[PDB]
Order: sequence, then structure tokens, then C-alpha cells
Amino acid sequence: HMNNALHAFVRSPHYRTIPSAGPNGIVVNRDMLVHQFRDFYKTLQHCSLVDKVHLMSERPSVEALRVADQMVSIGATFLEMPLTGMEHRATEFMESMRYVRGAGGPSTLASYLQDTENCRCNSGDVVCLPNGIAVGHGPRTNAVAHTTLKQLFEVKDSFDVFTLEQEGDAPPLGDYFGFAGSNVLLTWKDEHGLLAVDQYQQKQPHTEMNVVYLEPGCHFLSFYGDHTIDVLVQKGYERSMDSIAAAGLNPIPVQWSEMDKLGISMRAAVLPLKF
Repeated sequence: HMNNALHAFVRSPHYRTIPSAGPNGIVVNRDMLVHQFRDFYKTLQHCSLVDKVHLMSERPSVEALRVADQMVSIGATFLEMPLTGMEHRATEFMESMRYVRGAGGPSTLASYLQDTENCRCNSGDVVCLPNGIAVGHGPRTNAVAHTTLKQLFEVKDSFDVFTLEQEGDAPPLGDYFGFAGSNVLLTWKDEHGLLAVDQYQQKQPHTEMNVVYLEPGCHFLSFYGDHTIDVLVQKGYERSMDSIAAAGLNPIPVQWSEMDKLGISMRAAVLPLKF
């Protein structure tokens, strides 16, 4: 066991402003929610995924829990997202950057995507792979972003940038499509994961991939980068947990019902910074 130098920033929920119901109308239990987040923070603390967990101060909007939206880390680059859809979150991202700097992190973030005209990109649509990234193309991440990410990182000699075309109702790619261990592909069993898997296996047909089919809705957390086998799995998805352990991985159950109902994946609630 060795320390991966990965730092995870999260923001605790503001109890007073937790909505009573999620975007679809299902009931949300704020007492359960703050319970689950404290347990989630403690789970991140003792596992192989991250090294150090940093808690950030409360803000009066449940959107501020989506700390992953601010940036994505590709290699040693901390790539800022364009603010075209989230101008109202500038002051939040700001405050988050003070926590990053205070922990010994970067002084600034790379502004390539912010300096590129008409570039739309969502951090969840970028998924880190063995020697490259898979980027979803669809309702959040447009083709300029794919063009820009390729010139930023693609190396044909190798670092691949796979474009995976998404349907209009696809969630961010990383919510249902991920990597674990050395060569394990994690994907949801719905139209979105199955399409992404069909596309990715054609673009990379040379290294055979162990595809693990999770149940649709099974929130999971695993970022490739030591090939640790720890994968956070939403508590309640029994068969998914079986599928993950059937592939030599370590499924770690996390109670996530209330953040699930809020529309916030575990991935969205953790800002992982590859120091």
C-alpha cells in the first residue's frame, strides 16, 4: 500500500437549505443526507482511492456540493471548465480555490478551455483511462472542447482522446462509465453505457478490456491513475457489488440514497486533484 498523492475536496451540506425533494419530486431526508455525507467523507478517508480529504465550508445552495464541476485533472494539468452554463457559480469556484491553495495545491488552474471560443465542456464528460481519456460528445460537451482537448493532450506516437458520441439524455459520461484496477471497464447496463462500450471497444480493439456491467443507477466512484482495486459502490446495488468483486476488485459500499435522489453522483461530490 502506497500513498497516491491524490487530494479530495468536498463541501458539507448546508442543513438549512437542503431541498425537501429532488428534481424528480422524490422525498429527500435532510437528516439522512447529512448523516450519509459525514459517513461518505469518513469512507474517503480510510480507502485506497485518495490520500487526504479536505472539507470545505458550507454554502447555501445544494449545487455547491457538485465540487467536481469546477475542473478536471488530466495528467498533471488542472483544467478549468468553461463557465458558459454556470456563471452563477464563479464565487463558489473561487472559494474552492482558496482551499486548494491552502492545502499546498496549484496557485492557479489551466485556463485553456476558458480561453477557447465556443468551447463547452463538463468535467464529468472526461474519463481518465490507462493511457488516455474518453470524452463524451453530447448535450454538455461540444465538439470544440473535443478538438481543444485533442490538441492539448493527444499524442499519436501515446495518449489517446476517444470521442464517445452520446444521446441527448445522457448523464455526464463519468457517472455511468469508468475505469478500475489495471484493465477493468465499469459501465451501466442502459442505452448510454452500452453505446459507450460499443464505441470504445472499436476505437481500442488491441488491448482486451474486462467490462463489468453495473445495474443502471448504481453510483460508483473509481478514478484510474497505481491501479488500486478499491471501488466505492452505492449501498443497495447487490448484484453490481457482485459484478465488481467477480472481476478481482474491492467493492466498498456507500450509503448514497439521499444524494442520489438530489441528482448528485458520488463522482460529482468529490473534486480529485492529482498532485
